[PDB]
Amino acid sequence: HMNLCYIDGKFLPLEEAKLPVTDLIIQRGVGVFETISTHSRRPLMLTPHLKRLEGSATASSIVMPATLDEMARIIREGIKKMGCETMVRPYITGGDSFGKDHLFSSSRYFVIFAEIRKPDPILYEKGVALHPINAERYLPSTKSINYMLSFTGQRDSKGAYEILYCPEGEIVEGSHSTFFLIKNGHLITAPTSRALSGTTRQIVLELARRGNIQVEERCPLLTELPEAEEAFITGTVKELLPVVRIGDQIIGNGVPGKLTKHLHQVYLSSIVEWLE
Amino acid sequence: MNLCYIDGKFLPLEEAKLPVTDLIIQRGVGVFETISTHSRRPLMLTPHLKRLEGSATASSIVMPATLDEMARIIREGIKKMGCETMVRPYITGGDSFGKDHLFSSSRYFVIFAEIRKPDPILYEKGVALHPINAERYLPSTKSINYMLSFTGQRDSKGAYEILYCPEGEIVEGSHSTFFLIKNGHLITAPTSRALSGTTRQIVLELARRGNIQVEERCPLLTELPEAEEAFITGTVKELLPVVRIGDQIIGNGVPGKLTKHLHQVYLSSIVEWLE
Ligand SMILES: Cc1ncc(COP(=O)(O)O)c(/C=N/OCCC(=O)O)c1O
Ligand SMILES: Cc1ncc(COP(=O)(O)O)c(/C=N/OCCC(=O)O)c1O
Repeated sequence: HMNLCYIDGKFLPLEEAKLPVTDLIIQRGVGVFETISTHSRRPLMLTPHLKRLEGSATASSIVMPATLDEMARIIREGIKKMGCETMVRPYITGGDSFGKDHLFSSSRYFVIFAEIRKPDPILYEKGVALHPINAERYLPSTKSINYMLSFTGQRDSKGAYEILYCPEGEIVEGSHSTFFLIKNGHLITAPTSRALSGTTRQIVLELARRGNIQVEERCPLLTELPEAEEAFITGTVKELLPVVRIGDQIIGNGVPGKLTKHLHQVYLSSIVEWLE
Repeated sequence: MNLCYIDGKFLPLEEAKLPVTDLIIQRGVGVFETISTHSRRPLMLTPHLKRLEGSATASSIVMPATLDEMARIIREGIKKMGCETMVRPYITGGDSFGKDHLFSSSRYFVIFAEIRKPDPILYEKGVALHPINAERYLPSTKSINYMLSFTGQRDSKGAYEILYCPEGEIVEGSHSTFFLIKNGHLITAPTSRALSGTTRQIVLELARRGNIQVEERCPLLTELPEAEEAFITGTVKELLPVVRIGDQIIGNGVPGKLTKHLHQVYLSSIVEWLE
């Protein structure tokens, strides 16, 4: 498919869109972004995503270069020009300078629209492996562009789907995901003081309330995994994706569990409520 | 006026652009070095290009050019600039992370700017650092991620630079190696915890020649009351006295004799490492 980039008021072919090297997103990694996905060409949790983008910008001392309503209009228009199920990434850059006022005042912005690349049906059927590392994301409420550790943390990884941030053996979150453990039919997930306040996570907590599943907002430990029945990771593209192995440790029987499959079926049935 | 070498041409900096497909933009996958000139000659060029390769290799990035071609481009840009120059070669991840867990289509570019040395008055009176409870991830790699060097200054008094003090252990500055001076010894974080700076390496060599003991450990924020001096190093700032860290005044609160001594020896001895 011909992916798009919105930049300087125009929807360009992605492959032609360029950014000035003066921009401190290139020189110094000053940028924030979100990933927004479509179900039936409708963006899922667009407002909650645009609010998290602004909070990422504000937390990084970046003055918003457009209103949330303008970002929303561009996202909607580009989904329509794609004509397909879309992964949408709005990026807010630092721009050319950090002022004497300790603010990035000349921020740039662009929005990448790509055809959605959902996990293959077979990864929902068999589930995935995660590679644990002794590291965490600094300022976890802020989605910056720095995903260097999502990559370098692989390579001694054994074909793992994603890395899992396990600082001092405390499971916090995946490189692109909320992590859920299931122990004696309870959901266990890191509190928002340690993990990004995921849109999927918030929808999962609501489905747990509707289903009468207790949720403990604490960090599961790597040393608890032998006693777990199931595990899964969440995000707007991956939905609920079973996790059957973490490092060398198989999760219960090593195929997706009943409560993971149940919650994924409820998530898909219920999703219309959070589409815009 | 500033130049960027990109795609085989020296462009004015303000005209150079990079495709947004490049993972330096989307995912922070990039490494760089800062090289400075004394007398129109690059300082520690080969050691800098070796550290750039080491940063690339550590980030699973395949070099898009030989060190000899990078050296030739750096020299040519210095000649066009016609002033003392700060040179920054950038290695990007490019468009893809392959099946092979490697960035194989890396781009590169080289920014040439007039050197912006700290004003004489900052060496005379020395500077303040703002300590924060955090450090740089993968510290031996010089990645493009400096986001914490900016966000940390919001509540900073007008301190010159932030200082990474995770759990009260002093590691390094946002743009500098940190040195503490206690009972006439140099104390600086080991290279498992701080960038292997070219200025750091030159200072350790001057310390060996001067018979000054070096302890390669993290100094603690507690210990600053008993310290005599402190200073930060980098290829542009050279040796810059540090007279205050947060609420703690250092020794006499004015630049110390061993800091001024090492700065004079650094400037006298620099000719050895010019290329
Ligand atoms: C560090 C981190 N944690 C958690 C999440 C999950 O947050 P939501 O998606 O639930 O809002 C993300 C999102 N990545 O976005 C990638 C989406 C995906 O690829 O599945 C993330 O980057
Ligand atoms: C985070 C950090 N630590 C330490 C260093 C010190 O390394 P060298 O420079 O001695 O190789 C630097 C380099 N910037 O150098 C910037 C030039 C300056 O402003 O001093 C750096 O960015």
